[PDB]
Amino acid sequence: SLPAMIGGVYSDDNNLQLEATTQFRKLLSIERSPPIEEVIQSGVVPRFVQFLTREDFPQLQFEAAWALTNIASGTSENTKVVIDHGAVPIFVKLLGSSSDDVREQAVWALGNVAGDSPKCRDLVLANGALLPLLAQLNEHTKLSMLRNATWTLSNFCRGKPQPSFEQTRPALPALARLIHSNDEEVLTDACWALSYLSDGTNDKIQAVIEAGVCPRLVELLLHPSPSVLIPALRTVGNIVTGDDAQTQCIIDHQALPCLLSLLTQNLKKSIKKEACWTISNITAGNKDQIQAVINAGIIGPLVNLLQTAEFDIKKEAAWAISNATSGGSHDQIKYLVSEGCIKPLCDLLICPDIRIVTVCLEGLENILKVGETDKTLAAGDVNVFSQMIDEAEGLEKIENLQSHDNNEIYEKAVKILEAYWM
Amino acid sequence: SAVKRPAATKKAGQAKKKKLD
Repeated sequence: SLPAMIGGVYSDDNNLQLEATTQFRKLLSIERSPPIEEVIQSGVVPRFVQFLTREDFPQLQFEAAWALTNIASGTSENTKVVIDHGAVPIFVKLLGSSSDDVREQAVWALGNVAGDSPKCRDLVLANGALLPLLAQLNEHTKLSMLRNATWTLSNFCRGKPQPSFEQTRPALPALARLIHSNDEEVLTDACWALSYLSDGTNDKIQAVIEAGVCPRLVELLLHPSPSVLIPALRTVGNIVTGDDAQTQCIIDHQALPCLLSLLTQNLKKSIKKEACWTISNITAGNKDQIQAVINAGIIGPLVNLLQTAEFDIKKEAAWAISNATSGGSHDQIKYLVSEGCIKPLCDLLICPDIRIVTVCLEGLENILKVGETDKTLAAGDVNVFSQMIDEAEGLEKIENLQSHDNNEIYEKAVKILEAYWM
Repeated sequence: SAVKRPAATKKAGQAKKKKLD
């Protein structure tokens, strides 16, 4: 069986070559446990790479490109064999073939090489695969090509350390057009690619925003498929980690009522946790951005999550309420208190996460300054919010934080007690 | 404060895809 396939690919007869390349392809196209290792050991990989350059025989090109796609879909050691036989520059060249079938297979193959690791991803981009990949993207592009290329594009952006920004910047106009598709697969892969490009410094977020993605990304927060929603939510969340102007791009497109609906629907814990992290990066902004959070009606259900939800959700909801106390106005902080935020912030003071203790302590302190301003202005006998902290059992918790190992938590507790309980 | 916090959990699609047909 196999010594006839090797002889066929190693023969110089066009029909013998196509017959055994189809046989090798079929053997590599099997469901689970493909004999990729045995196909490599048969010494046929360099012949398939040679069969890629045969532009007078497009059927063999496609069969050889599909067999190499499946070898490149295995282990890193299998992907390296494809790289060592110089397939990467030949697949970039095959993106300019008269055959739609060869172009599509070359796109998949490069996606599989770029998918292996940041090193392999970097080799594909250094071989200039990005521009010709984007060149076969237009209004006459078939759905199968739109899906293969959008998935390859996501692999070009994928991994840590991230690719150079100048290297993935040409992708942004194409990705902004691809998120307008109604195909869930295209949407999933374009959202994944945008979640990678937006994960970083503010100069990256700025370019993502200038491509005009914010209105369509907000709409995608309401996509019924979680496959779309997960990278959509992550992209929105990465954009709002930028400056106030960058964060405003998302808020202007009614994202806050959309983010609220993710907190009130019967959704996965990981989706609610991400919505809370997103909201927290918005309450980390200016007084107008906090107002928009208040206006959307998020504070109420956020305070309930801060009190009743699973620890990972409570963590993000803690950062969201505390951020609002940090940048917020006097009357906004008071609105947070009237929505019942003091008790749940107090209850997380004995929490084993020192970061969360510090966040809730800062939130309670910010609230205390406001309560003090009300006392001074009205010549009152007591700080109303210091009474509420004591009623919520928060006072005894702050007094106990004087025994905490952490200096920052200790020094905070002492500073709070000296300024409000002497 | 307040400070903007980047994502601390790794979220990504499928690295490789095998062509079955």
